[PDB]
Amino acid sequence: AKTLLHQYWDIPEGTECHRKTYAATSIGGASGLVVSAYSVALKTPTSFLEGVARTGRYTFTAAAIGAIFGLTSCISAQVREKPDDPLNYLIGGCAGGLTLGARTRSYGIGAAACAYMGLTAALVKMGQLEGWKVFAEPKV
Amino acid sequence: MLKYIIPTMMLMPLTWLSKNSMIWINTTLHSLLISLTSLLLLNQFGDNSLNFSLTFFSDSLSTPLLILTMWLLPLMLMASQHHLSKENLARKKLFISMLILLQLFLIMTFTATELIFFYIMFEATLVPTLIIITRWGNQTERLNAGLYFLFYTLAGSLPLLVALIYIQNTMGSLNFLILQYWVQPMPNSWSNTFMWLACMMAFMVKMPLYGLHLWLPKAHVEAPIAGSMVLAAILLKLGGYGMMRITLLLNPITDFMAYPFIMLSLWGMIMTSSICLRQTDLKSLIAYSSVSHMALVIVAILIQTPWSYMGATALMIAHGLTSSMLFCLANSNYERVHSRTMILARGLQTLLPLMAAWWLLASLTNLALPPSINLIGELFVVMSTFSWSNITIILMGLNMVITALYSLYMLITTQRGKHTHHINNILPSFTRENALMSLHMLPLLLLSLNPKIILGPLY
Amino acid sequence: MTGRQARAPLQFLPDEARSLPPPKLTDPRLAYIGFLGYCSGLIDNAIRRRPVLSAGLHRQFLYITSFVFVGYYLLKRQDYMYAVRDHDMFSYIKSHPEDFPEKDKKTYREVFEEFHPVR
Amino acid sequence: MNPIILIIILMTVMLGTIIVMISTHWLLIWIGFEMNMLAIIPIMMKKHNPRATEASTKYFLTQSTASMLLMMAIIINLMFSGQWTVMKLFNPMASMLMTMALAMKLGMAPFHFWVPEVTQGIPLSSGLILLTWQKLAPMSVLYQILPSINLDLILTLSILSITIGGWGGLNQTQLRKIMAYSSIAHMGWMTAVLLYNPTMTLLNLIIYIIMTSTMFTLFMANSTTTTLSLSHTWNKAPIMTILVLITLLSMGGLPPLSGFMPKWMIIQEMTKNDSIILPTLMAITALLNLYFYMRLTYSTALTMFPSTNNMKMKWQFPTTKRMTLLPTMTVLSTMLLPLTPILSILE
Amino acid sequence: ARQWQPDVEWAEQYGGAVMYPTKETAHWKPPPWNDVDPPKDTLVSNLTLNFGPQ
Amino acid sequence: LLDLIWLETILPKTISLAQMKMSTTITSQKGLIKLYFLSFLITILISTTLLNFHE
Amino acid sequence: LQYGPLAYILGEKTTKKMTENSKLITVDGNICSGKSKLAKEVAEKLGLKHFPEAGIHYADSTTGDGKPLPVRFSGNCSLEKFYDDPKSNDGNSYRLQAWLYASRLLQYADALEHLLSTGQGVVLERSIYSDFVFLEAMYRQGFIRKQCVDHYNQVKKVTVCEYLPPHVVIYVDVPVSEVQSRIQKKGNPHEMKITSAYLQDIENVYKGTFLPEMSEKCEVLQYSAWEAEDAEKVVEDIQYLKYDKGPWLDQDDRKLHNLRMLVQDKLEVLNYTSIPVFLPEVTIGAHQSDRVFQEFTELPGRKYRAGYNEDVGDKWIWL
Amino acid sequence: KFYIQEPPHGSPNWLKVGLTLGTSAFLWIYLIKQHNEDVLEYKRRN
Amino acid sequence: MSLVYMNIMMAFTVSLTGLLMYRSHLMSSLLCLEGMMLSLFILATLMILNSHFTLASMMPIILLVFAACEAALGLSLLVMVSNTYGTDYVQNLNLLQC
Amino acid sequence: PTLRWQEDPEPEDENLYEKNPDSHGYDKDPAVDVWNMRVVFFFGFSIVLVLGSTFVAYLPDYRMQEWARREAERLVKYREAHGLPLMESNCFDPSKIQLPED
Repeated sequence: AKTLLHQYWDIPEGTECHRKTYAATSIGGASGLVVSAYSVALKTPTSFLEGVARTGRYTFTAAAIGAIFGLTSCISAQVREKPDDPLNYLIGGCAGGLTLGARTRSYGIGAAACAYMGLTAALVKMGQLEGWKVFAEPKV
Repeated sequence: MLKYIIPTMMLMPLTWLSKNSMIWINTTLHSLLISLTSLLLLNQFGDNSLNFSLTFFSDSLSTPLLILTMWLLPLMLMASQHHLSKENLARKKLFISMLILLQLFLIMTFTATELIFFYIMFEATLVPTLIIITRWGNQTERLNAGLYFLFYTLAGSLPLLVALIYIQNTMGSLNFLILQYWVQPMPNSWSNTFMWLACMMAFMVKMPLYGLHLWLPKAHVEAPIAGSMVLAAILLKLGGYGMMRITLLLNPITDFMAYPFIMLSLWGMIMTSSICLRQTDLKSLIAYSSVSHMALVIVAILIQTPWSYMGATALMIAHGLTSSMLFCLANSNYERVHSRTMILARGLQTLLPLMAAWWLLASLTNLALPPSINLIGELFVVMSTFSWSNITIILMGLNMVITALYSLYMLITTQRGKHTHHINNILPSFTRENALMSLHMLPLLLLSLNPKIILGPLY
Repeated sequence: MTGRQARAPLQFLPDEARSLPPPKLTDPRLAYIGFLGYCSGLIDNAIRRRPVLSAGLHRQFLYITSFVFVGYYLLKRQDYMYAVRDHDMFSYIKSHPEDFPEKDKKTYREVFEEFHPVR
Repeated sequence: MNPIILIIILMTVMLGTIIVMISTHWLLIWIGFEMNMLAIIPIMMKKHNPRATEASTKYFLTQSTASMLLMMAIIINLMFSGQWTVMKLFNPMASMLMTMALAMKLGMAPFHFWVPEVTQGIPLSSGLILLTWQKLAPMSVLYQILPSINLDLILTLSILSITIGGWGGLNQTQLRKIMAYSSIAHMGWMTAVLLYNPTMTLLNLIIYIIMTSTMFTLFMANSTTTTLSLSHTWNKAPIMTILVLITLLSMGGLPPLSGFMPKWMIIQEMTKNDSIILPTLMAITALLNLYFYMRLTYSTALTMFPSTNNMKMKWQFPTTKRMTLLPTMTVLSTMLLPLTPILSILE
Repeated sequence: ARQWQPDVEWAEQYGGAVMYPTKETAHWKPPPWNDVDPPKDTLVSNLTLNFGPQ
Repeated sequence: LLDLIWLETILPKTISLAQMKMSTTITSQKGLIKLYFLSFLITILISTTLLNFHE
Repeated sequence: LQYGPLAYILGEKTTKKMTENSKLITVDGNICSGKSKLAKEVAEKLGLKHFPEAGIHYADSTTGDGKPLPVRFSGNCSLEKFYDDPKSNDGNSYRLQAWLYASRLLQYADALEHLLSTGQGVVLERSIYSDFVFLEAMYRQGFIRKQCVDHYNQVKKVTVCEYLPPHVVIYVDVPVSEVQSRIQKKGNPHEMKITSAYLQDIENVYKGTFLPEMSEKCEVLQYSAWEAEDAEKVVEDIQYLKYDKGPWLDQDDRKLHNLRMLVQDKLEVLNYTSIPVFLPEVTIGAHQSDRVFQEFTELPGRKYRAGYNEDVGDKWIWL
Repeated sequence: KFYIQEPPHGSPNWLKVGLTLGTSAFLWIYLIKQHNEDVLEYKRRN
Repeated sequence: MSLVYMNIMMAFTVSLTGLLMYRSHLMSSLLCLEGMMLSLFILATLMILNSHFTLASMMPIILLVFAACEAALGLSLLVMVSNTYGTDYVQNLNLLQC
Repeated sequence: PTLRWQEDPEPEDENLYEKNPDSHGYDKDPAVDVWNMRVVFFFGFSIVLVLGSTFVAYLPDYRMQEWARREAERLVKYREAHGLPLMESNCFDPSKIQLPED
């Protein structure tokens, strides 16, 4: 939601750490709720306990992506000491992609997820930094 | 210019309202008279470009390439028989008229003031070429070739439209002069980086550069001779033409942001000249030759010297002629023996005796023959890049060594040493083939005499 | 861009469009429309198995007339539309000039540019 | 059926759309949508197979719950500021349910599952009338309630509709599910522009309707359901091939061809805002949906499949339907690139 | 005739209810060509009333 | 190794397999109705109370 | 055409061309035994317009010129090659089978139109139901692989389930040796070379499968061998029955209107002939079809719509 | 001549062709009259 | 707002959930659509009566006659399904797959 | 037991020779063959190539060349006659500048 993404972008990046990781786990909980809701809505799990297992798997993967991504975000920003580069989040997106691939227990999914999640996280910080408007103007 | 467009319109119903066994002479004669009236264009002088009918203007970036298109049309119109003479009347007339409409969108592309008009006629150049290669490819992966072709060229060239529209409504109009005379230098924030990377990435797709190049060789080797020649020469040199136009903006950042494409281009040049050292399938070597030359062109456009631009446009014109001719020789050998591989058709010095003269002449123009236009282009590119940096000359000379090596391999392996003496279907060479050899290698030698016509507008 | 005081409905050409000149005879856009009508009749011959370039000449004449007529009235509507757009724009220009500044035409003796040589 | 009965029922479908276009009172809008549903059911089940029974059942349930949710939106509007003027609503909740009522009405990606199901199980005439008119009339409703829309609604439903209608379509070999996936793709293009300059959306509506009428007339050239039947349309007729080529690439939208006018002007008066990432993402997915057009083209008009005897028996006979309006819509749907200054014909 | 054309196996690759197989694709079937399934298979039962000795 | 196998894996195969897998997850819907209406219901509720549209 | 909705709106009905003159009778016997003797008798003594036997070149003689087109176009059946060698795996049985099926279906639809307009009712001979019986018995001899039998079953499923079964079927039984004597005393050599157990399978299936599976749709009249000429018996038996079964009770106007518009535009009938299933005895590659198609356009009548055709006339192509 | 029992059309009707030619010539004369009225209305207003 | 309006809207949304999620029969689904009709009826009626907005009193009666003929169309469709099968389950709709 | 096809092994590989031994490259009609060799070997070389060679042989001073020769000669004679330095730097006069200051 607007509230938790605003909590995530409230903190300077910057070193006010592990609030970033908790907000990213909230991102993971929301994403897992979305995917799990549609997945149990469009499967007929047969039976409900296996549906609980599927929902738990998706939420655990999304929360793990959020947690690992927030940790590497904060750590890379503390080490490189430059709170304006997108390259630290490039490294963060690749790390999140590799851990997604490892929890799905593969190699190629992990490498392609590294590449695409890194480039998209770079685009996220790059647009938040230079200034690209969220979802509308809506003016002309 | 509109007097050069409107008879190409009226040349289209020629093939329709001419009866059978009479269309051929009509199309040949009339497109050659259009080629005379085309060469009548050359009025360009001094201070300005010649600008009229407000959409239209001619530089000397556009005059020689436009004459190249309006001269390479009837050559191709003659070139593409013996493989569809036995096809039907309807598909024959449709093939010829599709080529003519391809020419019309090409000339519309080359005389484009407004860059949105340029982009529309750019993908208008795209759309018939797919129909040509996919309907008359005469192999079995031509389908996949056309599919890869269109998705690469579109998806690379698609966000270029968005960037040009952004230019259109953040500055004003897109006259090329009012793109010039008004261009403010744009600083190095990240949005300027993306806009430059968008435009340059679209044309990097089109040239190709090294990382996006398997687009081309399947589309070359699985095409008819008409689509192969128009594809290679006119389309790749059109991509270079468009880059020469659009580079006038975003000057004070492309120094900072145009390093890594030089490294990709040079290392791809060496790897491309090495991959065409060891392949079979004679048709593919000329495609990889084209990729080598276009990588050198991309180096020439990323540096910004007038020496570099003169060498760039000369390299474009010369390799268009050379690679188109050598495609035609490859087609002649394949119509002699229905193989498409290389090592089966050895020999051919003895039989088809003066075919050897044209293999020699085409391969030496590929060699950088010592007064040739190819040598002039490569030489000024090497001079300008040495002024760019004093260390790049190793890759240039190693390119020269390997380029000479695969050219000579193509010469002395396909056409040297021993007829394989189990063949007995190769005829003597027809007059049409020698006519096409002559129609390729007269303008290259005439331009070797007086070349100051075709060098760039930075003269 | 909605009304613009439509009172006075869609009104395919209003009363005010009679102050601008109509498109001329043999204007090129209506000539394009006529050629497209000709091509429409030719492909109409092509759908059925009647021979093309003959046996449909009255249908050629009908399709060319229909398209040229309709495109003529559409061009009249287009000229009305662009005239009223410029009239609205310049009326609001002349409304409050003090909020649209006319900037100073500085000569290049004083406009400085950061140079950054291209090597 | 009687032809009297069908002329009456088509007159009532027309009457429902004219009442929706014409009124200034919310009850008249709701009655218009309902009457449109009531009459459009027996255009389906012109035959009596269980396919049409199930398809009309699914369409009825989704359409009727959409209409009752629209009436809920009107009743919330008058629980608040109470007048029957079709204008700006006075609740973000009312606008929310109203946009979701239309998103169930004409097919958007959360609400779109019924569209390929209902378009496969019917004949082509019912599919023609449902796609064209049922996607014409509620755009008028959106054009009347544009000043009070949360843009996140139209943005989300539009982007998600483009990408779902893109990704569905790589697998379907049935013609009708291809055409419905193309429909959801153009619903995304026709809806995402709406809060910026709606003249673009209404011109896109006219473009899409002309294109889809051409496409269904060409698939009524003979009753074809798969692509293999279209390869046999190659073997029995040569000009249907080249028209499937030109109209399929115009559904794809390439710049020399008239299916590019929807993309082009919309990107223009979309990026005279500073939404740029959204247009370039939309145009990438617009590159995606062209693939199934392209594989249909490659299946029939460009390669040539093996075919069957008794087409020898079919060579003698004419393809002697009447095509309803084929040539006018063909060369008005394809050659209409150099008349993009007929954008401003609209208002 | 020296130019390649697609074959029986290509035009059967463009077949089945789906193009791409899944791990569930064995259940979908291509539709009939009248778009009419075999109708009921449990067709009719006219009523057999026993008016008994009441 | 460099041109054919890796360049064809990284640009055509990656994109093509991603789109094909998204197709096989989207269009593989068993033809039931309760499933589609539960999708409608959770869409309504997740649009109201979680990712708000009424503000 | 002067049809569509407007013909049914202005011209009232088609019920008025009914009944007890206009009807569908269909005479079915075994091969070369119950032939057009009995059919011409019931036509000439029942007042009922005749259509001939459905051979191969009916598609040749049905439109344009009645001169038959050669077997490169209208084949490639080679019927005498079928009667000589119904075992060669080059493909000569099933191709002929499906071609005869389309021929039967074509002339059936044309006779249905000529029933639904003007009268006077028609006599068919060797209709479509005998053709699926022929495939059944031809598979009993073991000439065609089972897959292709299933293909014909699918064509039979789709095509026949749009029509009406005829009013009466005159079954004619002629025993084994009598048919065999007639075929060995006719004179056609490639008909002399026929076998006998195939005729036996025709008899066995043609008894045990046709006659139970009518069930008073297509009211049957079973006749003995020499019960021919003998004309007053079949005339009095056609006249003095009453029609109470089958779907020909009530239509009333709507079904007949739909069949009138379904029989016209004959490609509507033929849309379900090619399925395709790809049948390695049936399909033809595009090269042979394309050169045969260009040579078919080179025929002097067929090229672009014989209603408008030049080089025969008709001096009205509007200047 | 040479055709058997089915010319479905091609025997030219004369209602529709005269109707097309008449309505098309009428439509031309109406648009030319319209264009002359527009020119004279324009030079009258200005 | 009021007190009664909250309870009528709560009844509406519970009726909407009963319309959307539904287990075995379709008759109960169409019947829940009828209940939603009742809820919209009662809501609009109490609004118009409390406003004393006497002029457009057409709304409730015309709303209900129209959503009544909607339900008539629905019952025709459901009885068509139950004719061409044995029951009116959500099963037997499993054909015509996506 | 399996054929999948009905077409012929196609085609006969007809070389155009052995039937018209004076022919040029394309199809066997011997009049238009002479017409084709005629039209290319006159209207491709004798009126196109040689005329284009004369037309680009001389033309105006292409991109203003000999003008620039004569203008440079006059200006260098002027500059070395009237004592002034040849090619003075500062092509715009620094009297017409207003540089930013500190």
